[PDB]
Amino acid sequence: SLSCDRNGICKGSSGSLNSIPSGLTEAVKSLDLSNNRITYISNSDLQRCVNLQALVLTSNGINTIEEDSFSSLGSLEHLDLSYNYLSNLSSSWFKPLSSLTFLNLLGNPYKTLGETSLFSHLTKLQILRVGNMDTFTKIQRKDFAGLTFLEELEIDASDLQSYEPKSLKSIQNVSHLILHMKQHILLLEIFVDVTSSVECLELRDTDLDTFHFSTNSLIKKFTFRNVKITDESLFQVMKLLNQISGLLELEFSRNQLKSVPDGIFDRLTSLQKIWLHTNPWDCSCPRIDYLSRWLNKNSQKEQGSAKCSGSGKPVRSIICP
Ligand SMILES: *[C@@H]1O[C@H](CO)[C@@H](O)[C@H](O)[C@H]1NC(C)=O
Repeated sequence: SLSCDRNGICKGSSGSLNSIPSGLTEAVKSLDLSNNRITYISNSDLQRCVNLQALVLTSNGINTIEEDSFSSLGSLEHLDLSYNYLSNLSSSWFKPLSSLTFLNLLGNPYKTLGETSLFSHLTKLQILRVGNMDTFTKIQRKDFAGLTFLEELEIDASDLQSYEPKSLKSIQNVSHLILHMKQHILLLEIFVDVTSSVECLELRDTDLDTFHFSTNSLIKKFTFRNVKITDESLFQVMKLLNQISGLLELEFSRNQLKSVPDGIFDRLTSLQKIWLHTNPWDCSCPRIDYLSRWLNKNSQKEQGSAKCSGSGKPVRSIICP
């Protein structure tokens, strides 16, 4: 069914709706129909909701949205179409939504964002999430056109195969950029386009085997999550990090790290904080000597407490002769 409170906040509580409820009026201020069985949105469904501020359609089976389905939604600020079955995106959907501050299109099976810029006029957008884990393979220069200031941009480009240079270059500022990408071949391509516009960069799922590194970066924090790394690739990645003059925070937690090359952190003189926890550190002595000693010398940098595999003792508590 669909229950609305006195304030116009409506929710599709039970998962049984086969389509958007009929008869919605100008009184509806929020519509959350997540986890239902909607598969199609027609032009008339939301035609009277001129005061709708949030539309959440997460996890439905939507595969078709008629061209002008959102025409009357000029008051819309939050739109979530995440995890549906949209194989292609239409710029006409976003044309009437200039007030948007949050847009989530994550989890839909589209290969690219389309042949037409989708966000050219979303001048108030703060959070944008696009991509998917298995089908998204290309990023084009026309994507993101129009976007100048963003608080958070999340791109799941797990299967990214192509990246048109300067695609991300047009955005003047992005506070937090999260990039999911399995391969590293396009990493430096993307890096040069965002080094001067991103404050916090987060790289997820990347296989860094065989990665090699050979300006005025403004990145202040770099986070790695679920990346595949080794002493050799960590050294190459550090060559890149060593070049970021103002790098203040480095998050290396959750990357299945077992060790680090001796002296790996010696050139990060401007670093203020480092995260090394949630990693199965091999605290056998010869191997862990550098890291244990480094944590004690730079006693104020570690955030959280890195622990040893097996014993679970703090890495900094290990002393090798
Ligand atoms: C998406 O649009 C492209 C270009 O028209 C088309 O080739 C593709 O089949 C569409 N995806 C599907 C199957 O919905």
